Amino acid sequence: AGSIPGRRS
Amino acid sequence: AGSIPGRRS
Amino acid sequence: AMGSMERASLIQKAKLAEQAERYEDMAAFMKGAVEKGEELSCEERNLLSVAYKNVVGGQRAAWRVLSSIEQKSNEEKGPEVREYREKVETELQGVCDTVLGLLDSHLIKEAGDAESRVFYLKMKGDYYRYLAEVATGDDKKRIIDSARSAYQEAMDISKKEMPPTNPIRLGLALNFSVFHYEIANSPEEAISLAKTTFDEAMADLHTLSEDSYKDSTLIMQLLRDNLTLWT
Amino acid sequence: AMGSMERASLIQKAKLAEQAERYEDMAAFMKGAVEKGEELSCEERNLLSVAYKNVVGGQRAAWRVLSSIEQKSNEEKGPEVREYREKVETELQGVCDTVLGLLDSHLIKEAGDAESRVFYLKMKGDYYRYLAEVATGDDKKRIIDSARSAYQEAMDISKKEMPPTNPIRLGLALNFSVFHYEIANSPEEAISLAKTTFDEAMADLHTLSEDSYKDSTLIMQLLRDNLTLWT
Ligand SMILES: *Cc1ccc(S(=O)(=O)N2CCCc3cc(OC)ccc32)cc1
Ligand SMILES: *Cc1ccc(S(=O)(=O)N2CCCc3cc(OC)ccc32)cc1
Ligand SMILES: [Ca+2]
Ligand SMILES: [Ca+2]
Ligand SMILES: [Ca+2]
Ligand SMILES: [Ca+2]
Ligand SMILES: [Cl-]
Ligand SMILES: [Cl-]
Repeated sequence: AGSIPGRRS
Repeated sequence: AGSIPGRRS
Repeated sequence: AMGSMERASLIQKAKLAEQAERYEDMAAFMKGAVEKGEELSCEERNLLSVAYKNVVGGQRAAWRVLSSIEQKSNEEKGPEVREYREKVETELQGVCDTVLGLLDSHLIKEAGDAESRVFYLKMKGDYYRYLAEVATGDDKKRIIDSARSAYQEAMDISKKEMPPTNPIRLGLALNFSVFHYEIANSPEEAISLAKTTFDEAMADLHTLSEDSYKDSTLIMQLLRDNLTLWT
Repeated sequence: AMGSMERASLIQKAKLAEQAERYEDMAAFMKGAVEKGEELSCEERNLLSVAYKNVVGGQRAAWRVLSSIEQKSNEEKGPEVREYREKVETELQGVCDTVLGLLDSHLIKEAGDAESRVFYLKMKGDYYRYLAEVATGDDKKRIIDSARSAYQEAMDISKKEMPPTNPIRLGLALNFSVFHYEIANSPEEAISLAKTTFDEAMADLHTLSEDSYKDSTLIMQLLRDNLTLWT
């Protein structure tokens, strides 16, 4: 599903 | 302000 | 660069590139299609415009971010903000020059029907307007006048050859009114053009089918949105 | 290509490029910074990751659009959809190869602190995972194993050297769990890793400041969101 985003947002 | 968009949306 | 690909394949791939939100690719495919030398259909003119409008639109937004940072900087940050704004500005100018070159070689001269010729002259006005947004040097006045002249020729043809609800006529008037307000320092001309265009379209809506009515009213709302912002 | 620009200027311009949403530029500036040969700070590692994650993220989204169209096509549309999907796929593979090349020459070998080494091995796992998403040929199993091996080395270091709330440890576990679910066909391993990671982080939140708590809980929510999707 979702992986880590590049920034906190 | 706003100009015409490329598509209707 | 696209010289070895079939025209029909370039058009097909431009449509795929739009679906994939790959607008730089889309623009390169449409440049290759124009360079085949044949006239463009209505649908193909819209692919060309969508592609380059999105590419330059992203460059414009980036140039505005960088120009805002540069203006605030003017603690010494060194030359980097100015250098990078200049890099983005040169790229933007290069894309505008490419589009203007396609229009001049040879889309406009081969366009005889009012719908095609107005479409291309509206594009010409737009890409000189984008050049004017970043211009500061000896040619800034000449770039502004080049936009004005293209829009004016398109307006003259549109008023003679198209009804006041025609969506190309409406979009042209919208963009020329933005030119007046944002580039030419003529906000009263911008307001007057937007108002007259809106009112003359309103009075012709009764002639339209449901689908034409939808298109004309969509652009009328854009005129109204600008009038609300400007007044 | 960036060889003549100062390291500090490349870093500054990468930050500007992010603000302007010019992620291809950002990635080129950070490639130039890595190629100066010095180690990267925490902040600089995040600039490198943000830049390439956004570039490849856009390519992945475009490849998925095109692959969906191609699969539906398989009326004869001709070779264009496959050709264009292949073009986007080759570009994506080229960016992944570039990132992997930076990690191999020489970011990983010079990274001795657990935080830097885990960060880079997590990236290595990610870019082999992106290669695995598009792989079909003789090397597909080897590409999958290369991702697995990088993630596993990062996991082993993280469990020895970092607390269970460390955000790099958490993001690594998140991404390795995505690998298990989406690439390795191991949904039970994915669920188990996400659950154990979440629960061990929860039990260590009491040790954290408000700012560290915010970061750890943000990634825990991503673990929870995947667990909700998968169960
Ligand atoms: C400048 C201009 C180009 C194209 C048209 S259009 O009538 O072909 N059409 C296509 C895409 C843009 C657009 C937008 C609206 O409403 C916002 C309505 C119709 C179109 C019109 C003007
Ligand atoms: C893989 C990974 C990289 C960086 C971090 S971080 O703790 O430095 N940080 C920076 C940007 C991404 C991010 C996202 C969250 O929550 C979603 C929290 C902290 C960060 C962590 C993991
Ligand atoms: Ca000061
Ligand atoms: Ca003709
Ligand atoms: Ca059929
Ligand atoms: Ca070291
Ligand atoms: Cl620059
Ligand atoms: Cl192609």
